[PDB]
Amino acid sequence: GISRDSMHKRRATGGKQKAWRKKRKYELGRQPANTKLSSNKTVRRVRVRGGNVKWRALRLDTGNFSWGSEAVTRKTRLLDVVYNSSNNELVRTQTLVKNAIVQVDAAPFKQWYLTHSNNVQRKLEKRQQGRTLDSHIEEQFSGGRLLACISSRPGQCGRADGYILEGKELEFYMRKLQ
Amino acid sequence: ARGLKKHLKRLNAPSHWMLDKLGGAFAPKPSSGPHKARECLPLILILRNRLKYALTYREVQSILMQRHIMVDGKVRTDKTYPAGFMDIISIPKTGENYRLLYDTKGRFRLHSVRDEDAKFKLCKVRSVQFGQKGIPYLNTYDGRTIRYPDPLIKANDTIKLDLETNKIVDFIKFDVGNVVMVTGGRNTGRVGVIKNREKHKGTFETIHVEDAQGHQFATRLGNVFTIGKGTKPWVSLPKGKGIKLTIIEEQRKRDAAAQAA
Amino acid sequence: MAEQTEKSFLKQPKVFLSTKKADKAKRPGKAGNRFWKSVGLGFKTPREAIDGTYIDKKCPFTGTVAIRGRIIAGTCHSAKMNRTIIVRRNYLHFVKKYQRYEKRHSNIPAHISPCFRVKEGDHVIIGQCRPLSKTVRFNVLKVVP
RNA sequence: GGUGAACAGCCUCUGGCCAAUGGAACAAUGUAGGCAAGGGAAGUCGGCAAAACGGAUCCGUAACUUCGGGAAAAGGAUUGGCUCUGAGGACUGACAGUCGACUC
RNA sequence: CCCGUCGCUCCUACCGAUUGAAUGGUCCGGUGAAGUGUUCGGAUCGCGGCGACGGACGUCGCG
RNA sequence: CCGGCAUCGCGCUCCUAGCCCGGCAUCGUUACUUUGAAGAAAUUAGAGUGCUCAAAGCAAGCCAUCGCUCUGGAUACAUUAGCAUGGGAUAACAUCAUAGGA
RNA sequence: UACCUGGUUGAUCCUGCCAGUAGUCAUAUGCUUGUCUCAAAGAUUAAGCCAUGCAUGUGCAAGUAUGAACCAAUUUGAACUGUGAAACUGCGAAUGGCUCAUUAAAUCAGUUAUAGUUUGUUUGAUGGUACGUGCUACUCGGAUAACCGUAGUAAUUCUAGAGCUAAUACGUGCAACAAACCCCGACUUCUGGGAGGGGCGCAUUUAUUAGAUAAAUCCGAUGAUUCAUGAUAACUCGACGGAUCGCACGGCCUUCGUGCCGGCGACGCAUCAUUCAAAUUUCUGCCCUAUCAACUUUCGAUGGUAGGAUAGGGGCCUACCAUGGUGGUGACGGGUGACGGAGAAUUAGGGUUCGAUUCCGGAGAGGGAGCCUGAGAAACGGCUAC
Ligand SMILES: [Mg+2]
Ligand SMILES: [Mg+2]
Ligand SMILES: [Mg+2]
Ligand SMILES: [Mg+2]
Ligand SMILES: [Mg+2]
Ligand SMILES: [Mg+2]
Ligand SMILES: [Mg+2]
Ligand SMILES: [Mg+2]
Ligand SMILES: [Mg+2]
Ligand SMILES: [Mg+2]
Ligand SMILES: [Mg+2]
Ligand SMILES: [Mg+2]
Ligand SMILES: [Mg+2]
Ligand SMILES: [Mg+2]
Ligand SMILES: [Mg+2]
Ligand SMILES: [Mg+2]
Ligand SMILES: [Mg+2]
Ligand SMILES: [Mg+2]
Ligand SMILES: [Mg+2]
Ligand SMILES: [Mg+2]
Ligand SMILES: [Mg+2]
Ligand SMILES: [Mg+2]
Repeated sequence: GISRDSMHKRRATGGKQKAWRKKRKYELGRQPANTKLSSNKTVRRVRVRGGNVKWRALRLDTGNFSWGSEAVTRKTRLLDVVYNSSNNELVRTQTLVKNAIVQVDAAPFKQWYLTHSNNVQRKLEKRQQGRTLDSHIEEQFSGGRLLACISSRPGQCGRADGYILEGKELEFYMRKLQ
Repeated sequence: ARGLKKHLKRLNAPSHWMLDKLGGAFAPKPSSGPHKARECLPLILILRNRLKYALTYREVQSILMQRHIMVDGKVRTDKTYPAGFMDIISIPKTGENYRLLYDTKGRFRLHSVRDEDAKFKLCKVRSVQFGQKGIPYLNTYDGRTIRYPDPLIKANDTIKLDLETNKIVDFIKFDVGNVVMVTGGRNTGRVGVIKNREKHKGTFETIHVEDAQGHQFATRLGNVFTIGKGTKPWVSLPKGKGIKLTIIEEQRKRDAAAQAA
Repeated sequence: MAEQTEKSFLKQPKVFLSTKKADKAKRPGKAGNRFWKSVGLGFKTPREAIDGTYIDKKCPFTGTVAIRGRIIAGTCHSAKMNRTIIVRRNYLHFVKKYQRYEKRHSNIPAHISPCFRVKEGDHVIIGQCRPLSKTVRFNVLKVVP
């Protein structure tokens, strides 16, 4: 099958390498997952070396995204893939892949952000003097869906986890999105 | 090949097993166990080849399946158990205790000990680090793991363990000037006092040891083993008090033993 | 800014930039401050590897590679690739039949960090790391020109 | 004007024509054009005549040689439609704005 | 003493038209068994929900 | 055959650190050379051992050779590459004259 | 034992080869052969082809027994008591063994490294919440082999169907606190809170934060880490957190009720460490050949970035970009009647030649290719295709 051997490559000098083995299992590969973004959530078991289990995620809609600048991690529902640093085709065919850029609900994040009697307003006034909340992400809330960077390995672990963009990374991806 | 190798051929056997060459094709192949399995002795070598309580594989099987042969506080019926350094092998029916130590020429003797210095063993630690929920534990070269270590016991050190409380009672801090005995290589067997210890960044730490009567040598860290604090050991040494004697000297011993009779 | 030059935004793992509670002196790699690691072995982490903007996951000091194995000294033979050189390890060989020495050699690919700056034929000291590529198993730790 | 490398062929616009004696029928033999099962030059003095190949892109290209060629050798692959992506510019005040007919 | 041509016998190798021939490989292309992974698919087979109906039926529960 | 000394010995704060004081860090490379470690056994060399010798083998020998003693099962070699310590004669590399020196 | 002897000449002194001389744990063969000890034996040619038979199966007191047997034999209540053949389940069959075809920095040797990984097992340590509105556990499913019976097929450990009956096979499903803390949070008094009640094992992934200094009250490791590890927010249609099996009985009544109970084990789940290992991997080293001087690169060549895949690093593969990598210190290419090494023969020293072979490593099972199970296989005394 698909193999990760260095045998079929050339040598560093560029000469062919006459084969001396038949392919071994412990140098196999497996065909990629091409995890789609779709409602019919589907993750299938694969049994790998050592007998343990890997989760091939064929297709997901609901992911788990963090918001570091406020340290809140909410489940959310994926909207679409909009940028992918290796291939435009992957954006076109909507494949969930690490370091891709998806768009997320903003519903858990909005309802969290409204959070944060006298015991309550006293705590709100103790906070809310330190709100900074950059306009680049606030306008994105007002648009109603946030940019997020998927940081899991969906074909490896079976999830779409990630983090909301802020700062220079936000503004650099933004300046490429227009 | 395509899996673990389950046979061991006599010539491939460790050289300190002493076992002969035309004795067969295969050797006991010590099972995976708590000691390094190239530095070990199967209990079949303990029984048949040293103590001679049996004469065959099957008779040693009878020995062990009788549940008599008890190791380190608990009977071990495996016939390829990797018993090694300061493992204590007891036999209730003979009421007879043994402890496995290196002798100066690089091999293993079974030194008899009485019950008080058989109620406990003594071993070095591999490393101490944290575990789940932040509970510290330490790892020994016998494989044993001990949780809640004394906040002073560190790596490379030595610790005594009783077989009833099954925990630490005291520990020797591996440091300069404490009696050691090398457990691997050409210097193995020789006890001696550490006299220097120099460290080089990124490689094995070198231990310069002096024997009880003048000779000096060096060794790698994985091979040395503190016994007692200062010159006094906390274990009963064998008939040679850990001094490897030059071949000329050992010839003179046998010549003198001849001319004394 | 200069160093972000590719189709992904280069950034240091587990290092979080746009944080609320940040301060310039906590420890590098934390609270928005750039990560770096003292590779050790008497090798000193370069000043521009400290105050550098380049982001490079294969740098010994600022990346995710740990220098372990054996350490070699050679000479920069060429610097004609991206963040990598080929070091030529000149030495002598012993021909036992003839009791004489023939000089042999070996070209070794070595990864330089952008902190270092190599010209052709500069004495270099490299150390072993995990396999970075088909041929590169070493990182440059010292450059003497 | 369109296709197209193109003053090729094919079709159209301005301008010019339907002028070549017409009616009926669709027999043989003709002149010009085609198509044929299986075989594939056996036909014949002779592959005469016809069929086949044919543009373009990518790869590959022998003997011999006057070292210039042979060479478009030979031998292979791809080509439509539609929806896209990328690269290549001009003018104005390492950026911003305006425009852009095309080629890959 | 001796050199070479020519004549004859035998051995060995050479050049040589023959689009020479055979064996074995390698590469490109064409075709492509089979397996693995994937999409639809749904032969049957599981509380046999409910009609409060007379071992049956349809709505059937999802797997 | 060598320790340590002094002479016209750039300093060390820190571990090794005297009954003010030996023998302390970092701030040019190598080769060569000494010593050390790690070095699989079998093979070879080589110690012990009367398998009757010998090739061998790793045994076996002595108690009153009466309910057990003493046991051995050594040691060497292992060029080249790697690690580590002492030397700096011999031999290569790099290089204080712009002083950007101490 | 660091050695020479015959042959160019009429004779001499040489360069020089030819022949002699000796060994081979080096094969064949020829002649011959009474004793003891020891012991290679289809490698060279054909990694050509194979009749036959065997070579891997497995049972404890301790997973499953009136399905059919043997021994005990019943006061005719209950056992299936004890021996168990068949069968289910589990484990091993990935070792052994045989050969050297392919393979010339490749395998292999010495030496590293994994902080870049998986590892049934051994050994040692370890494990709350299964839902109840965290205010002490809450219910037990049929079917399946062996057997009995009816059969097709010429047929094979080929094969359909009916009737039975289990689990440590399969599938469900009771849960041991103060909740330590974490976030919400009625009102009180004003709170720096009381807080009444509502949300929180272990594994998986993601993200935040901590994981401490320097001379005038800081606490783990490394040569080196965002390490070990902790807290947090979540997340999974969660693998898991024991419906298992043995004997020996033996203190004492709460309802004197096999009654309050209780130990020693067997197996098994998961985590960490250990071990058996593996897989990669660093440096240096291999025979002959220049009538093999350029090779690599559109289609992976060398590197970068991002990802995918792997147990894991990595052009292993994909997308984009750069124009690189090797070479007269011999690349690339070709030969090898070439597996590598420990080593063998011969040896004054130095060397020369060999090493298929019983020890280690690798590779193959007619030639290729592809996979199931499993911790471990690209297995061939396993399967699929040509
Ligand atoms: Mg094998
Ligand atoms: Mg055109
Ligand atoms: Mg025209
Ligand atoms: Mg025709
Ligand atoms: Mg013709
Ligand atoms: Mg003809
Ligand atoms: Mg004719
Ligand atoms: Mg003719
Ligand atoms: Mg013609
Ligand atoms: Mg021609
Ligand atoms: Mg000679
Ligand atoms: Mg002459
Ligand atoms: Mg004569
Ligand atoms: Mg001769
Ligand atoms: Mg052969
Ligand atoms: Mg055959
Ligand atoms: Mg990568
Ligand atoms: Mg061969
Ligand atoms: Mg072998
Ligand atoms: Mg095989
Ligand atoms: Mg096979
Ligand atoms: Mg067979």
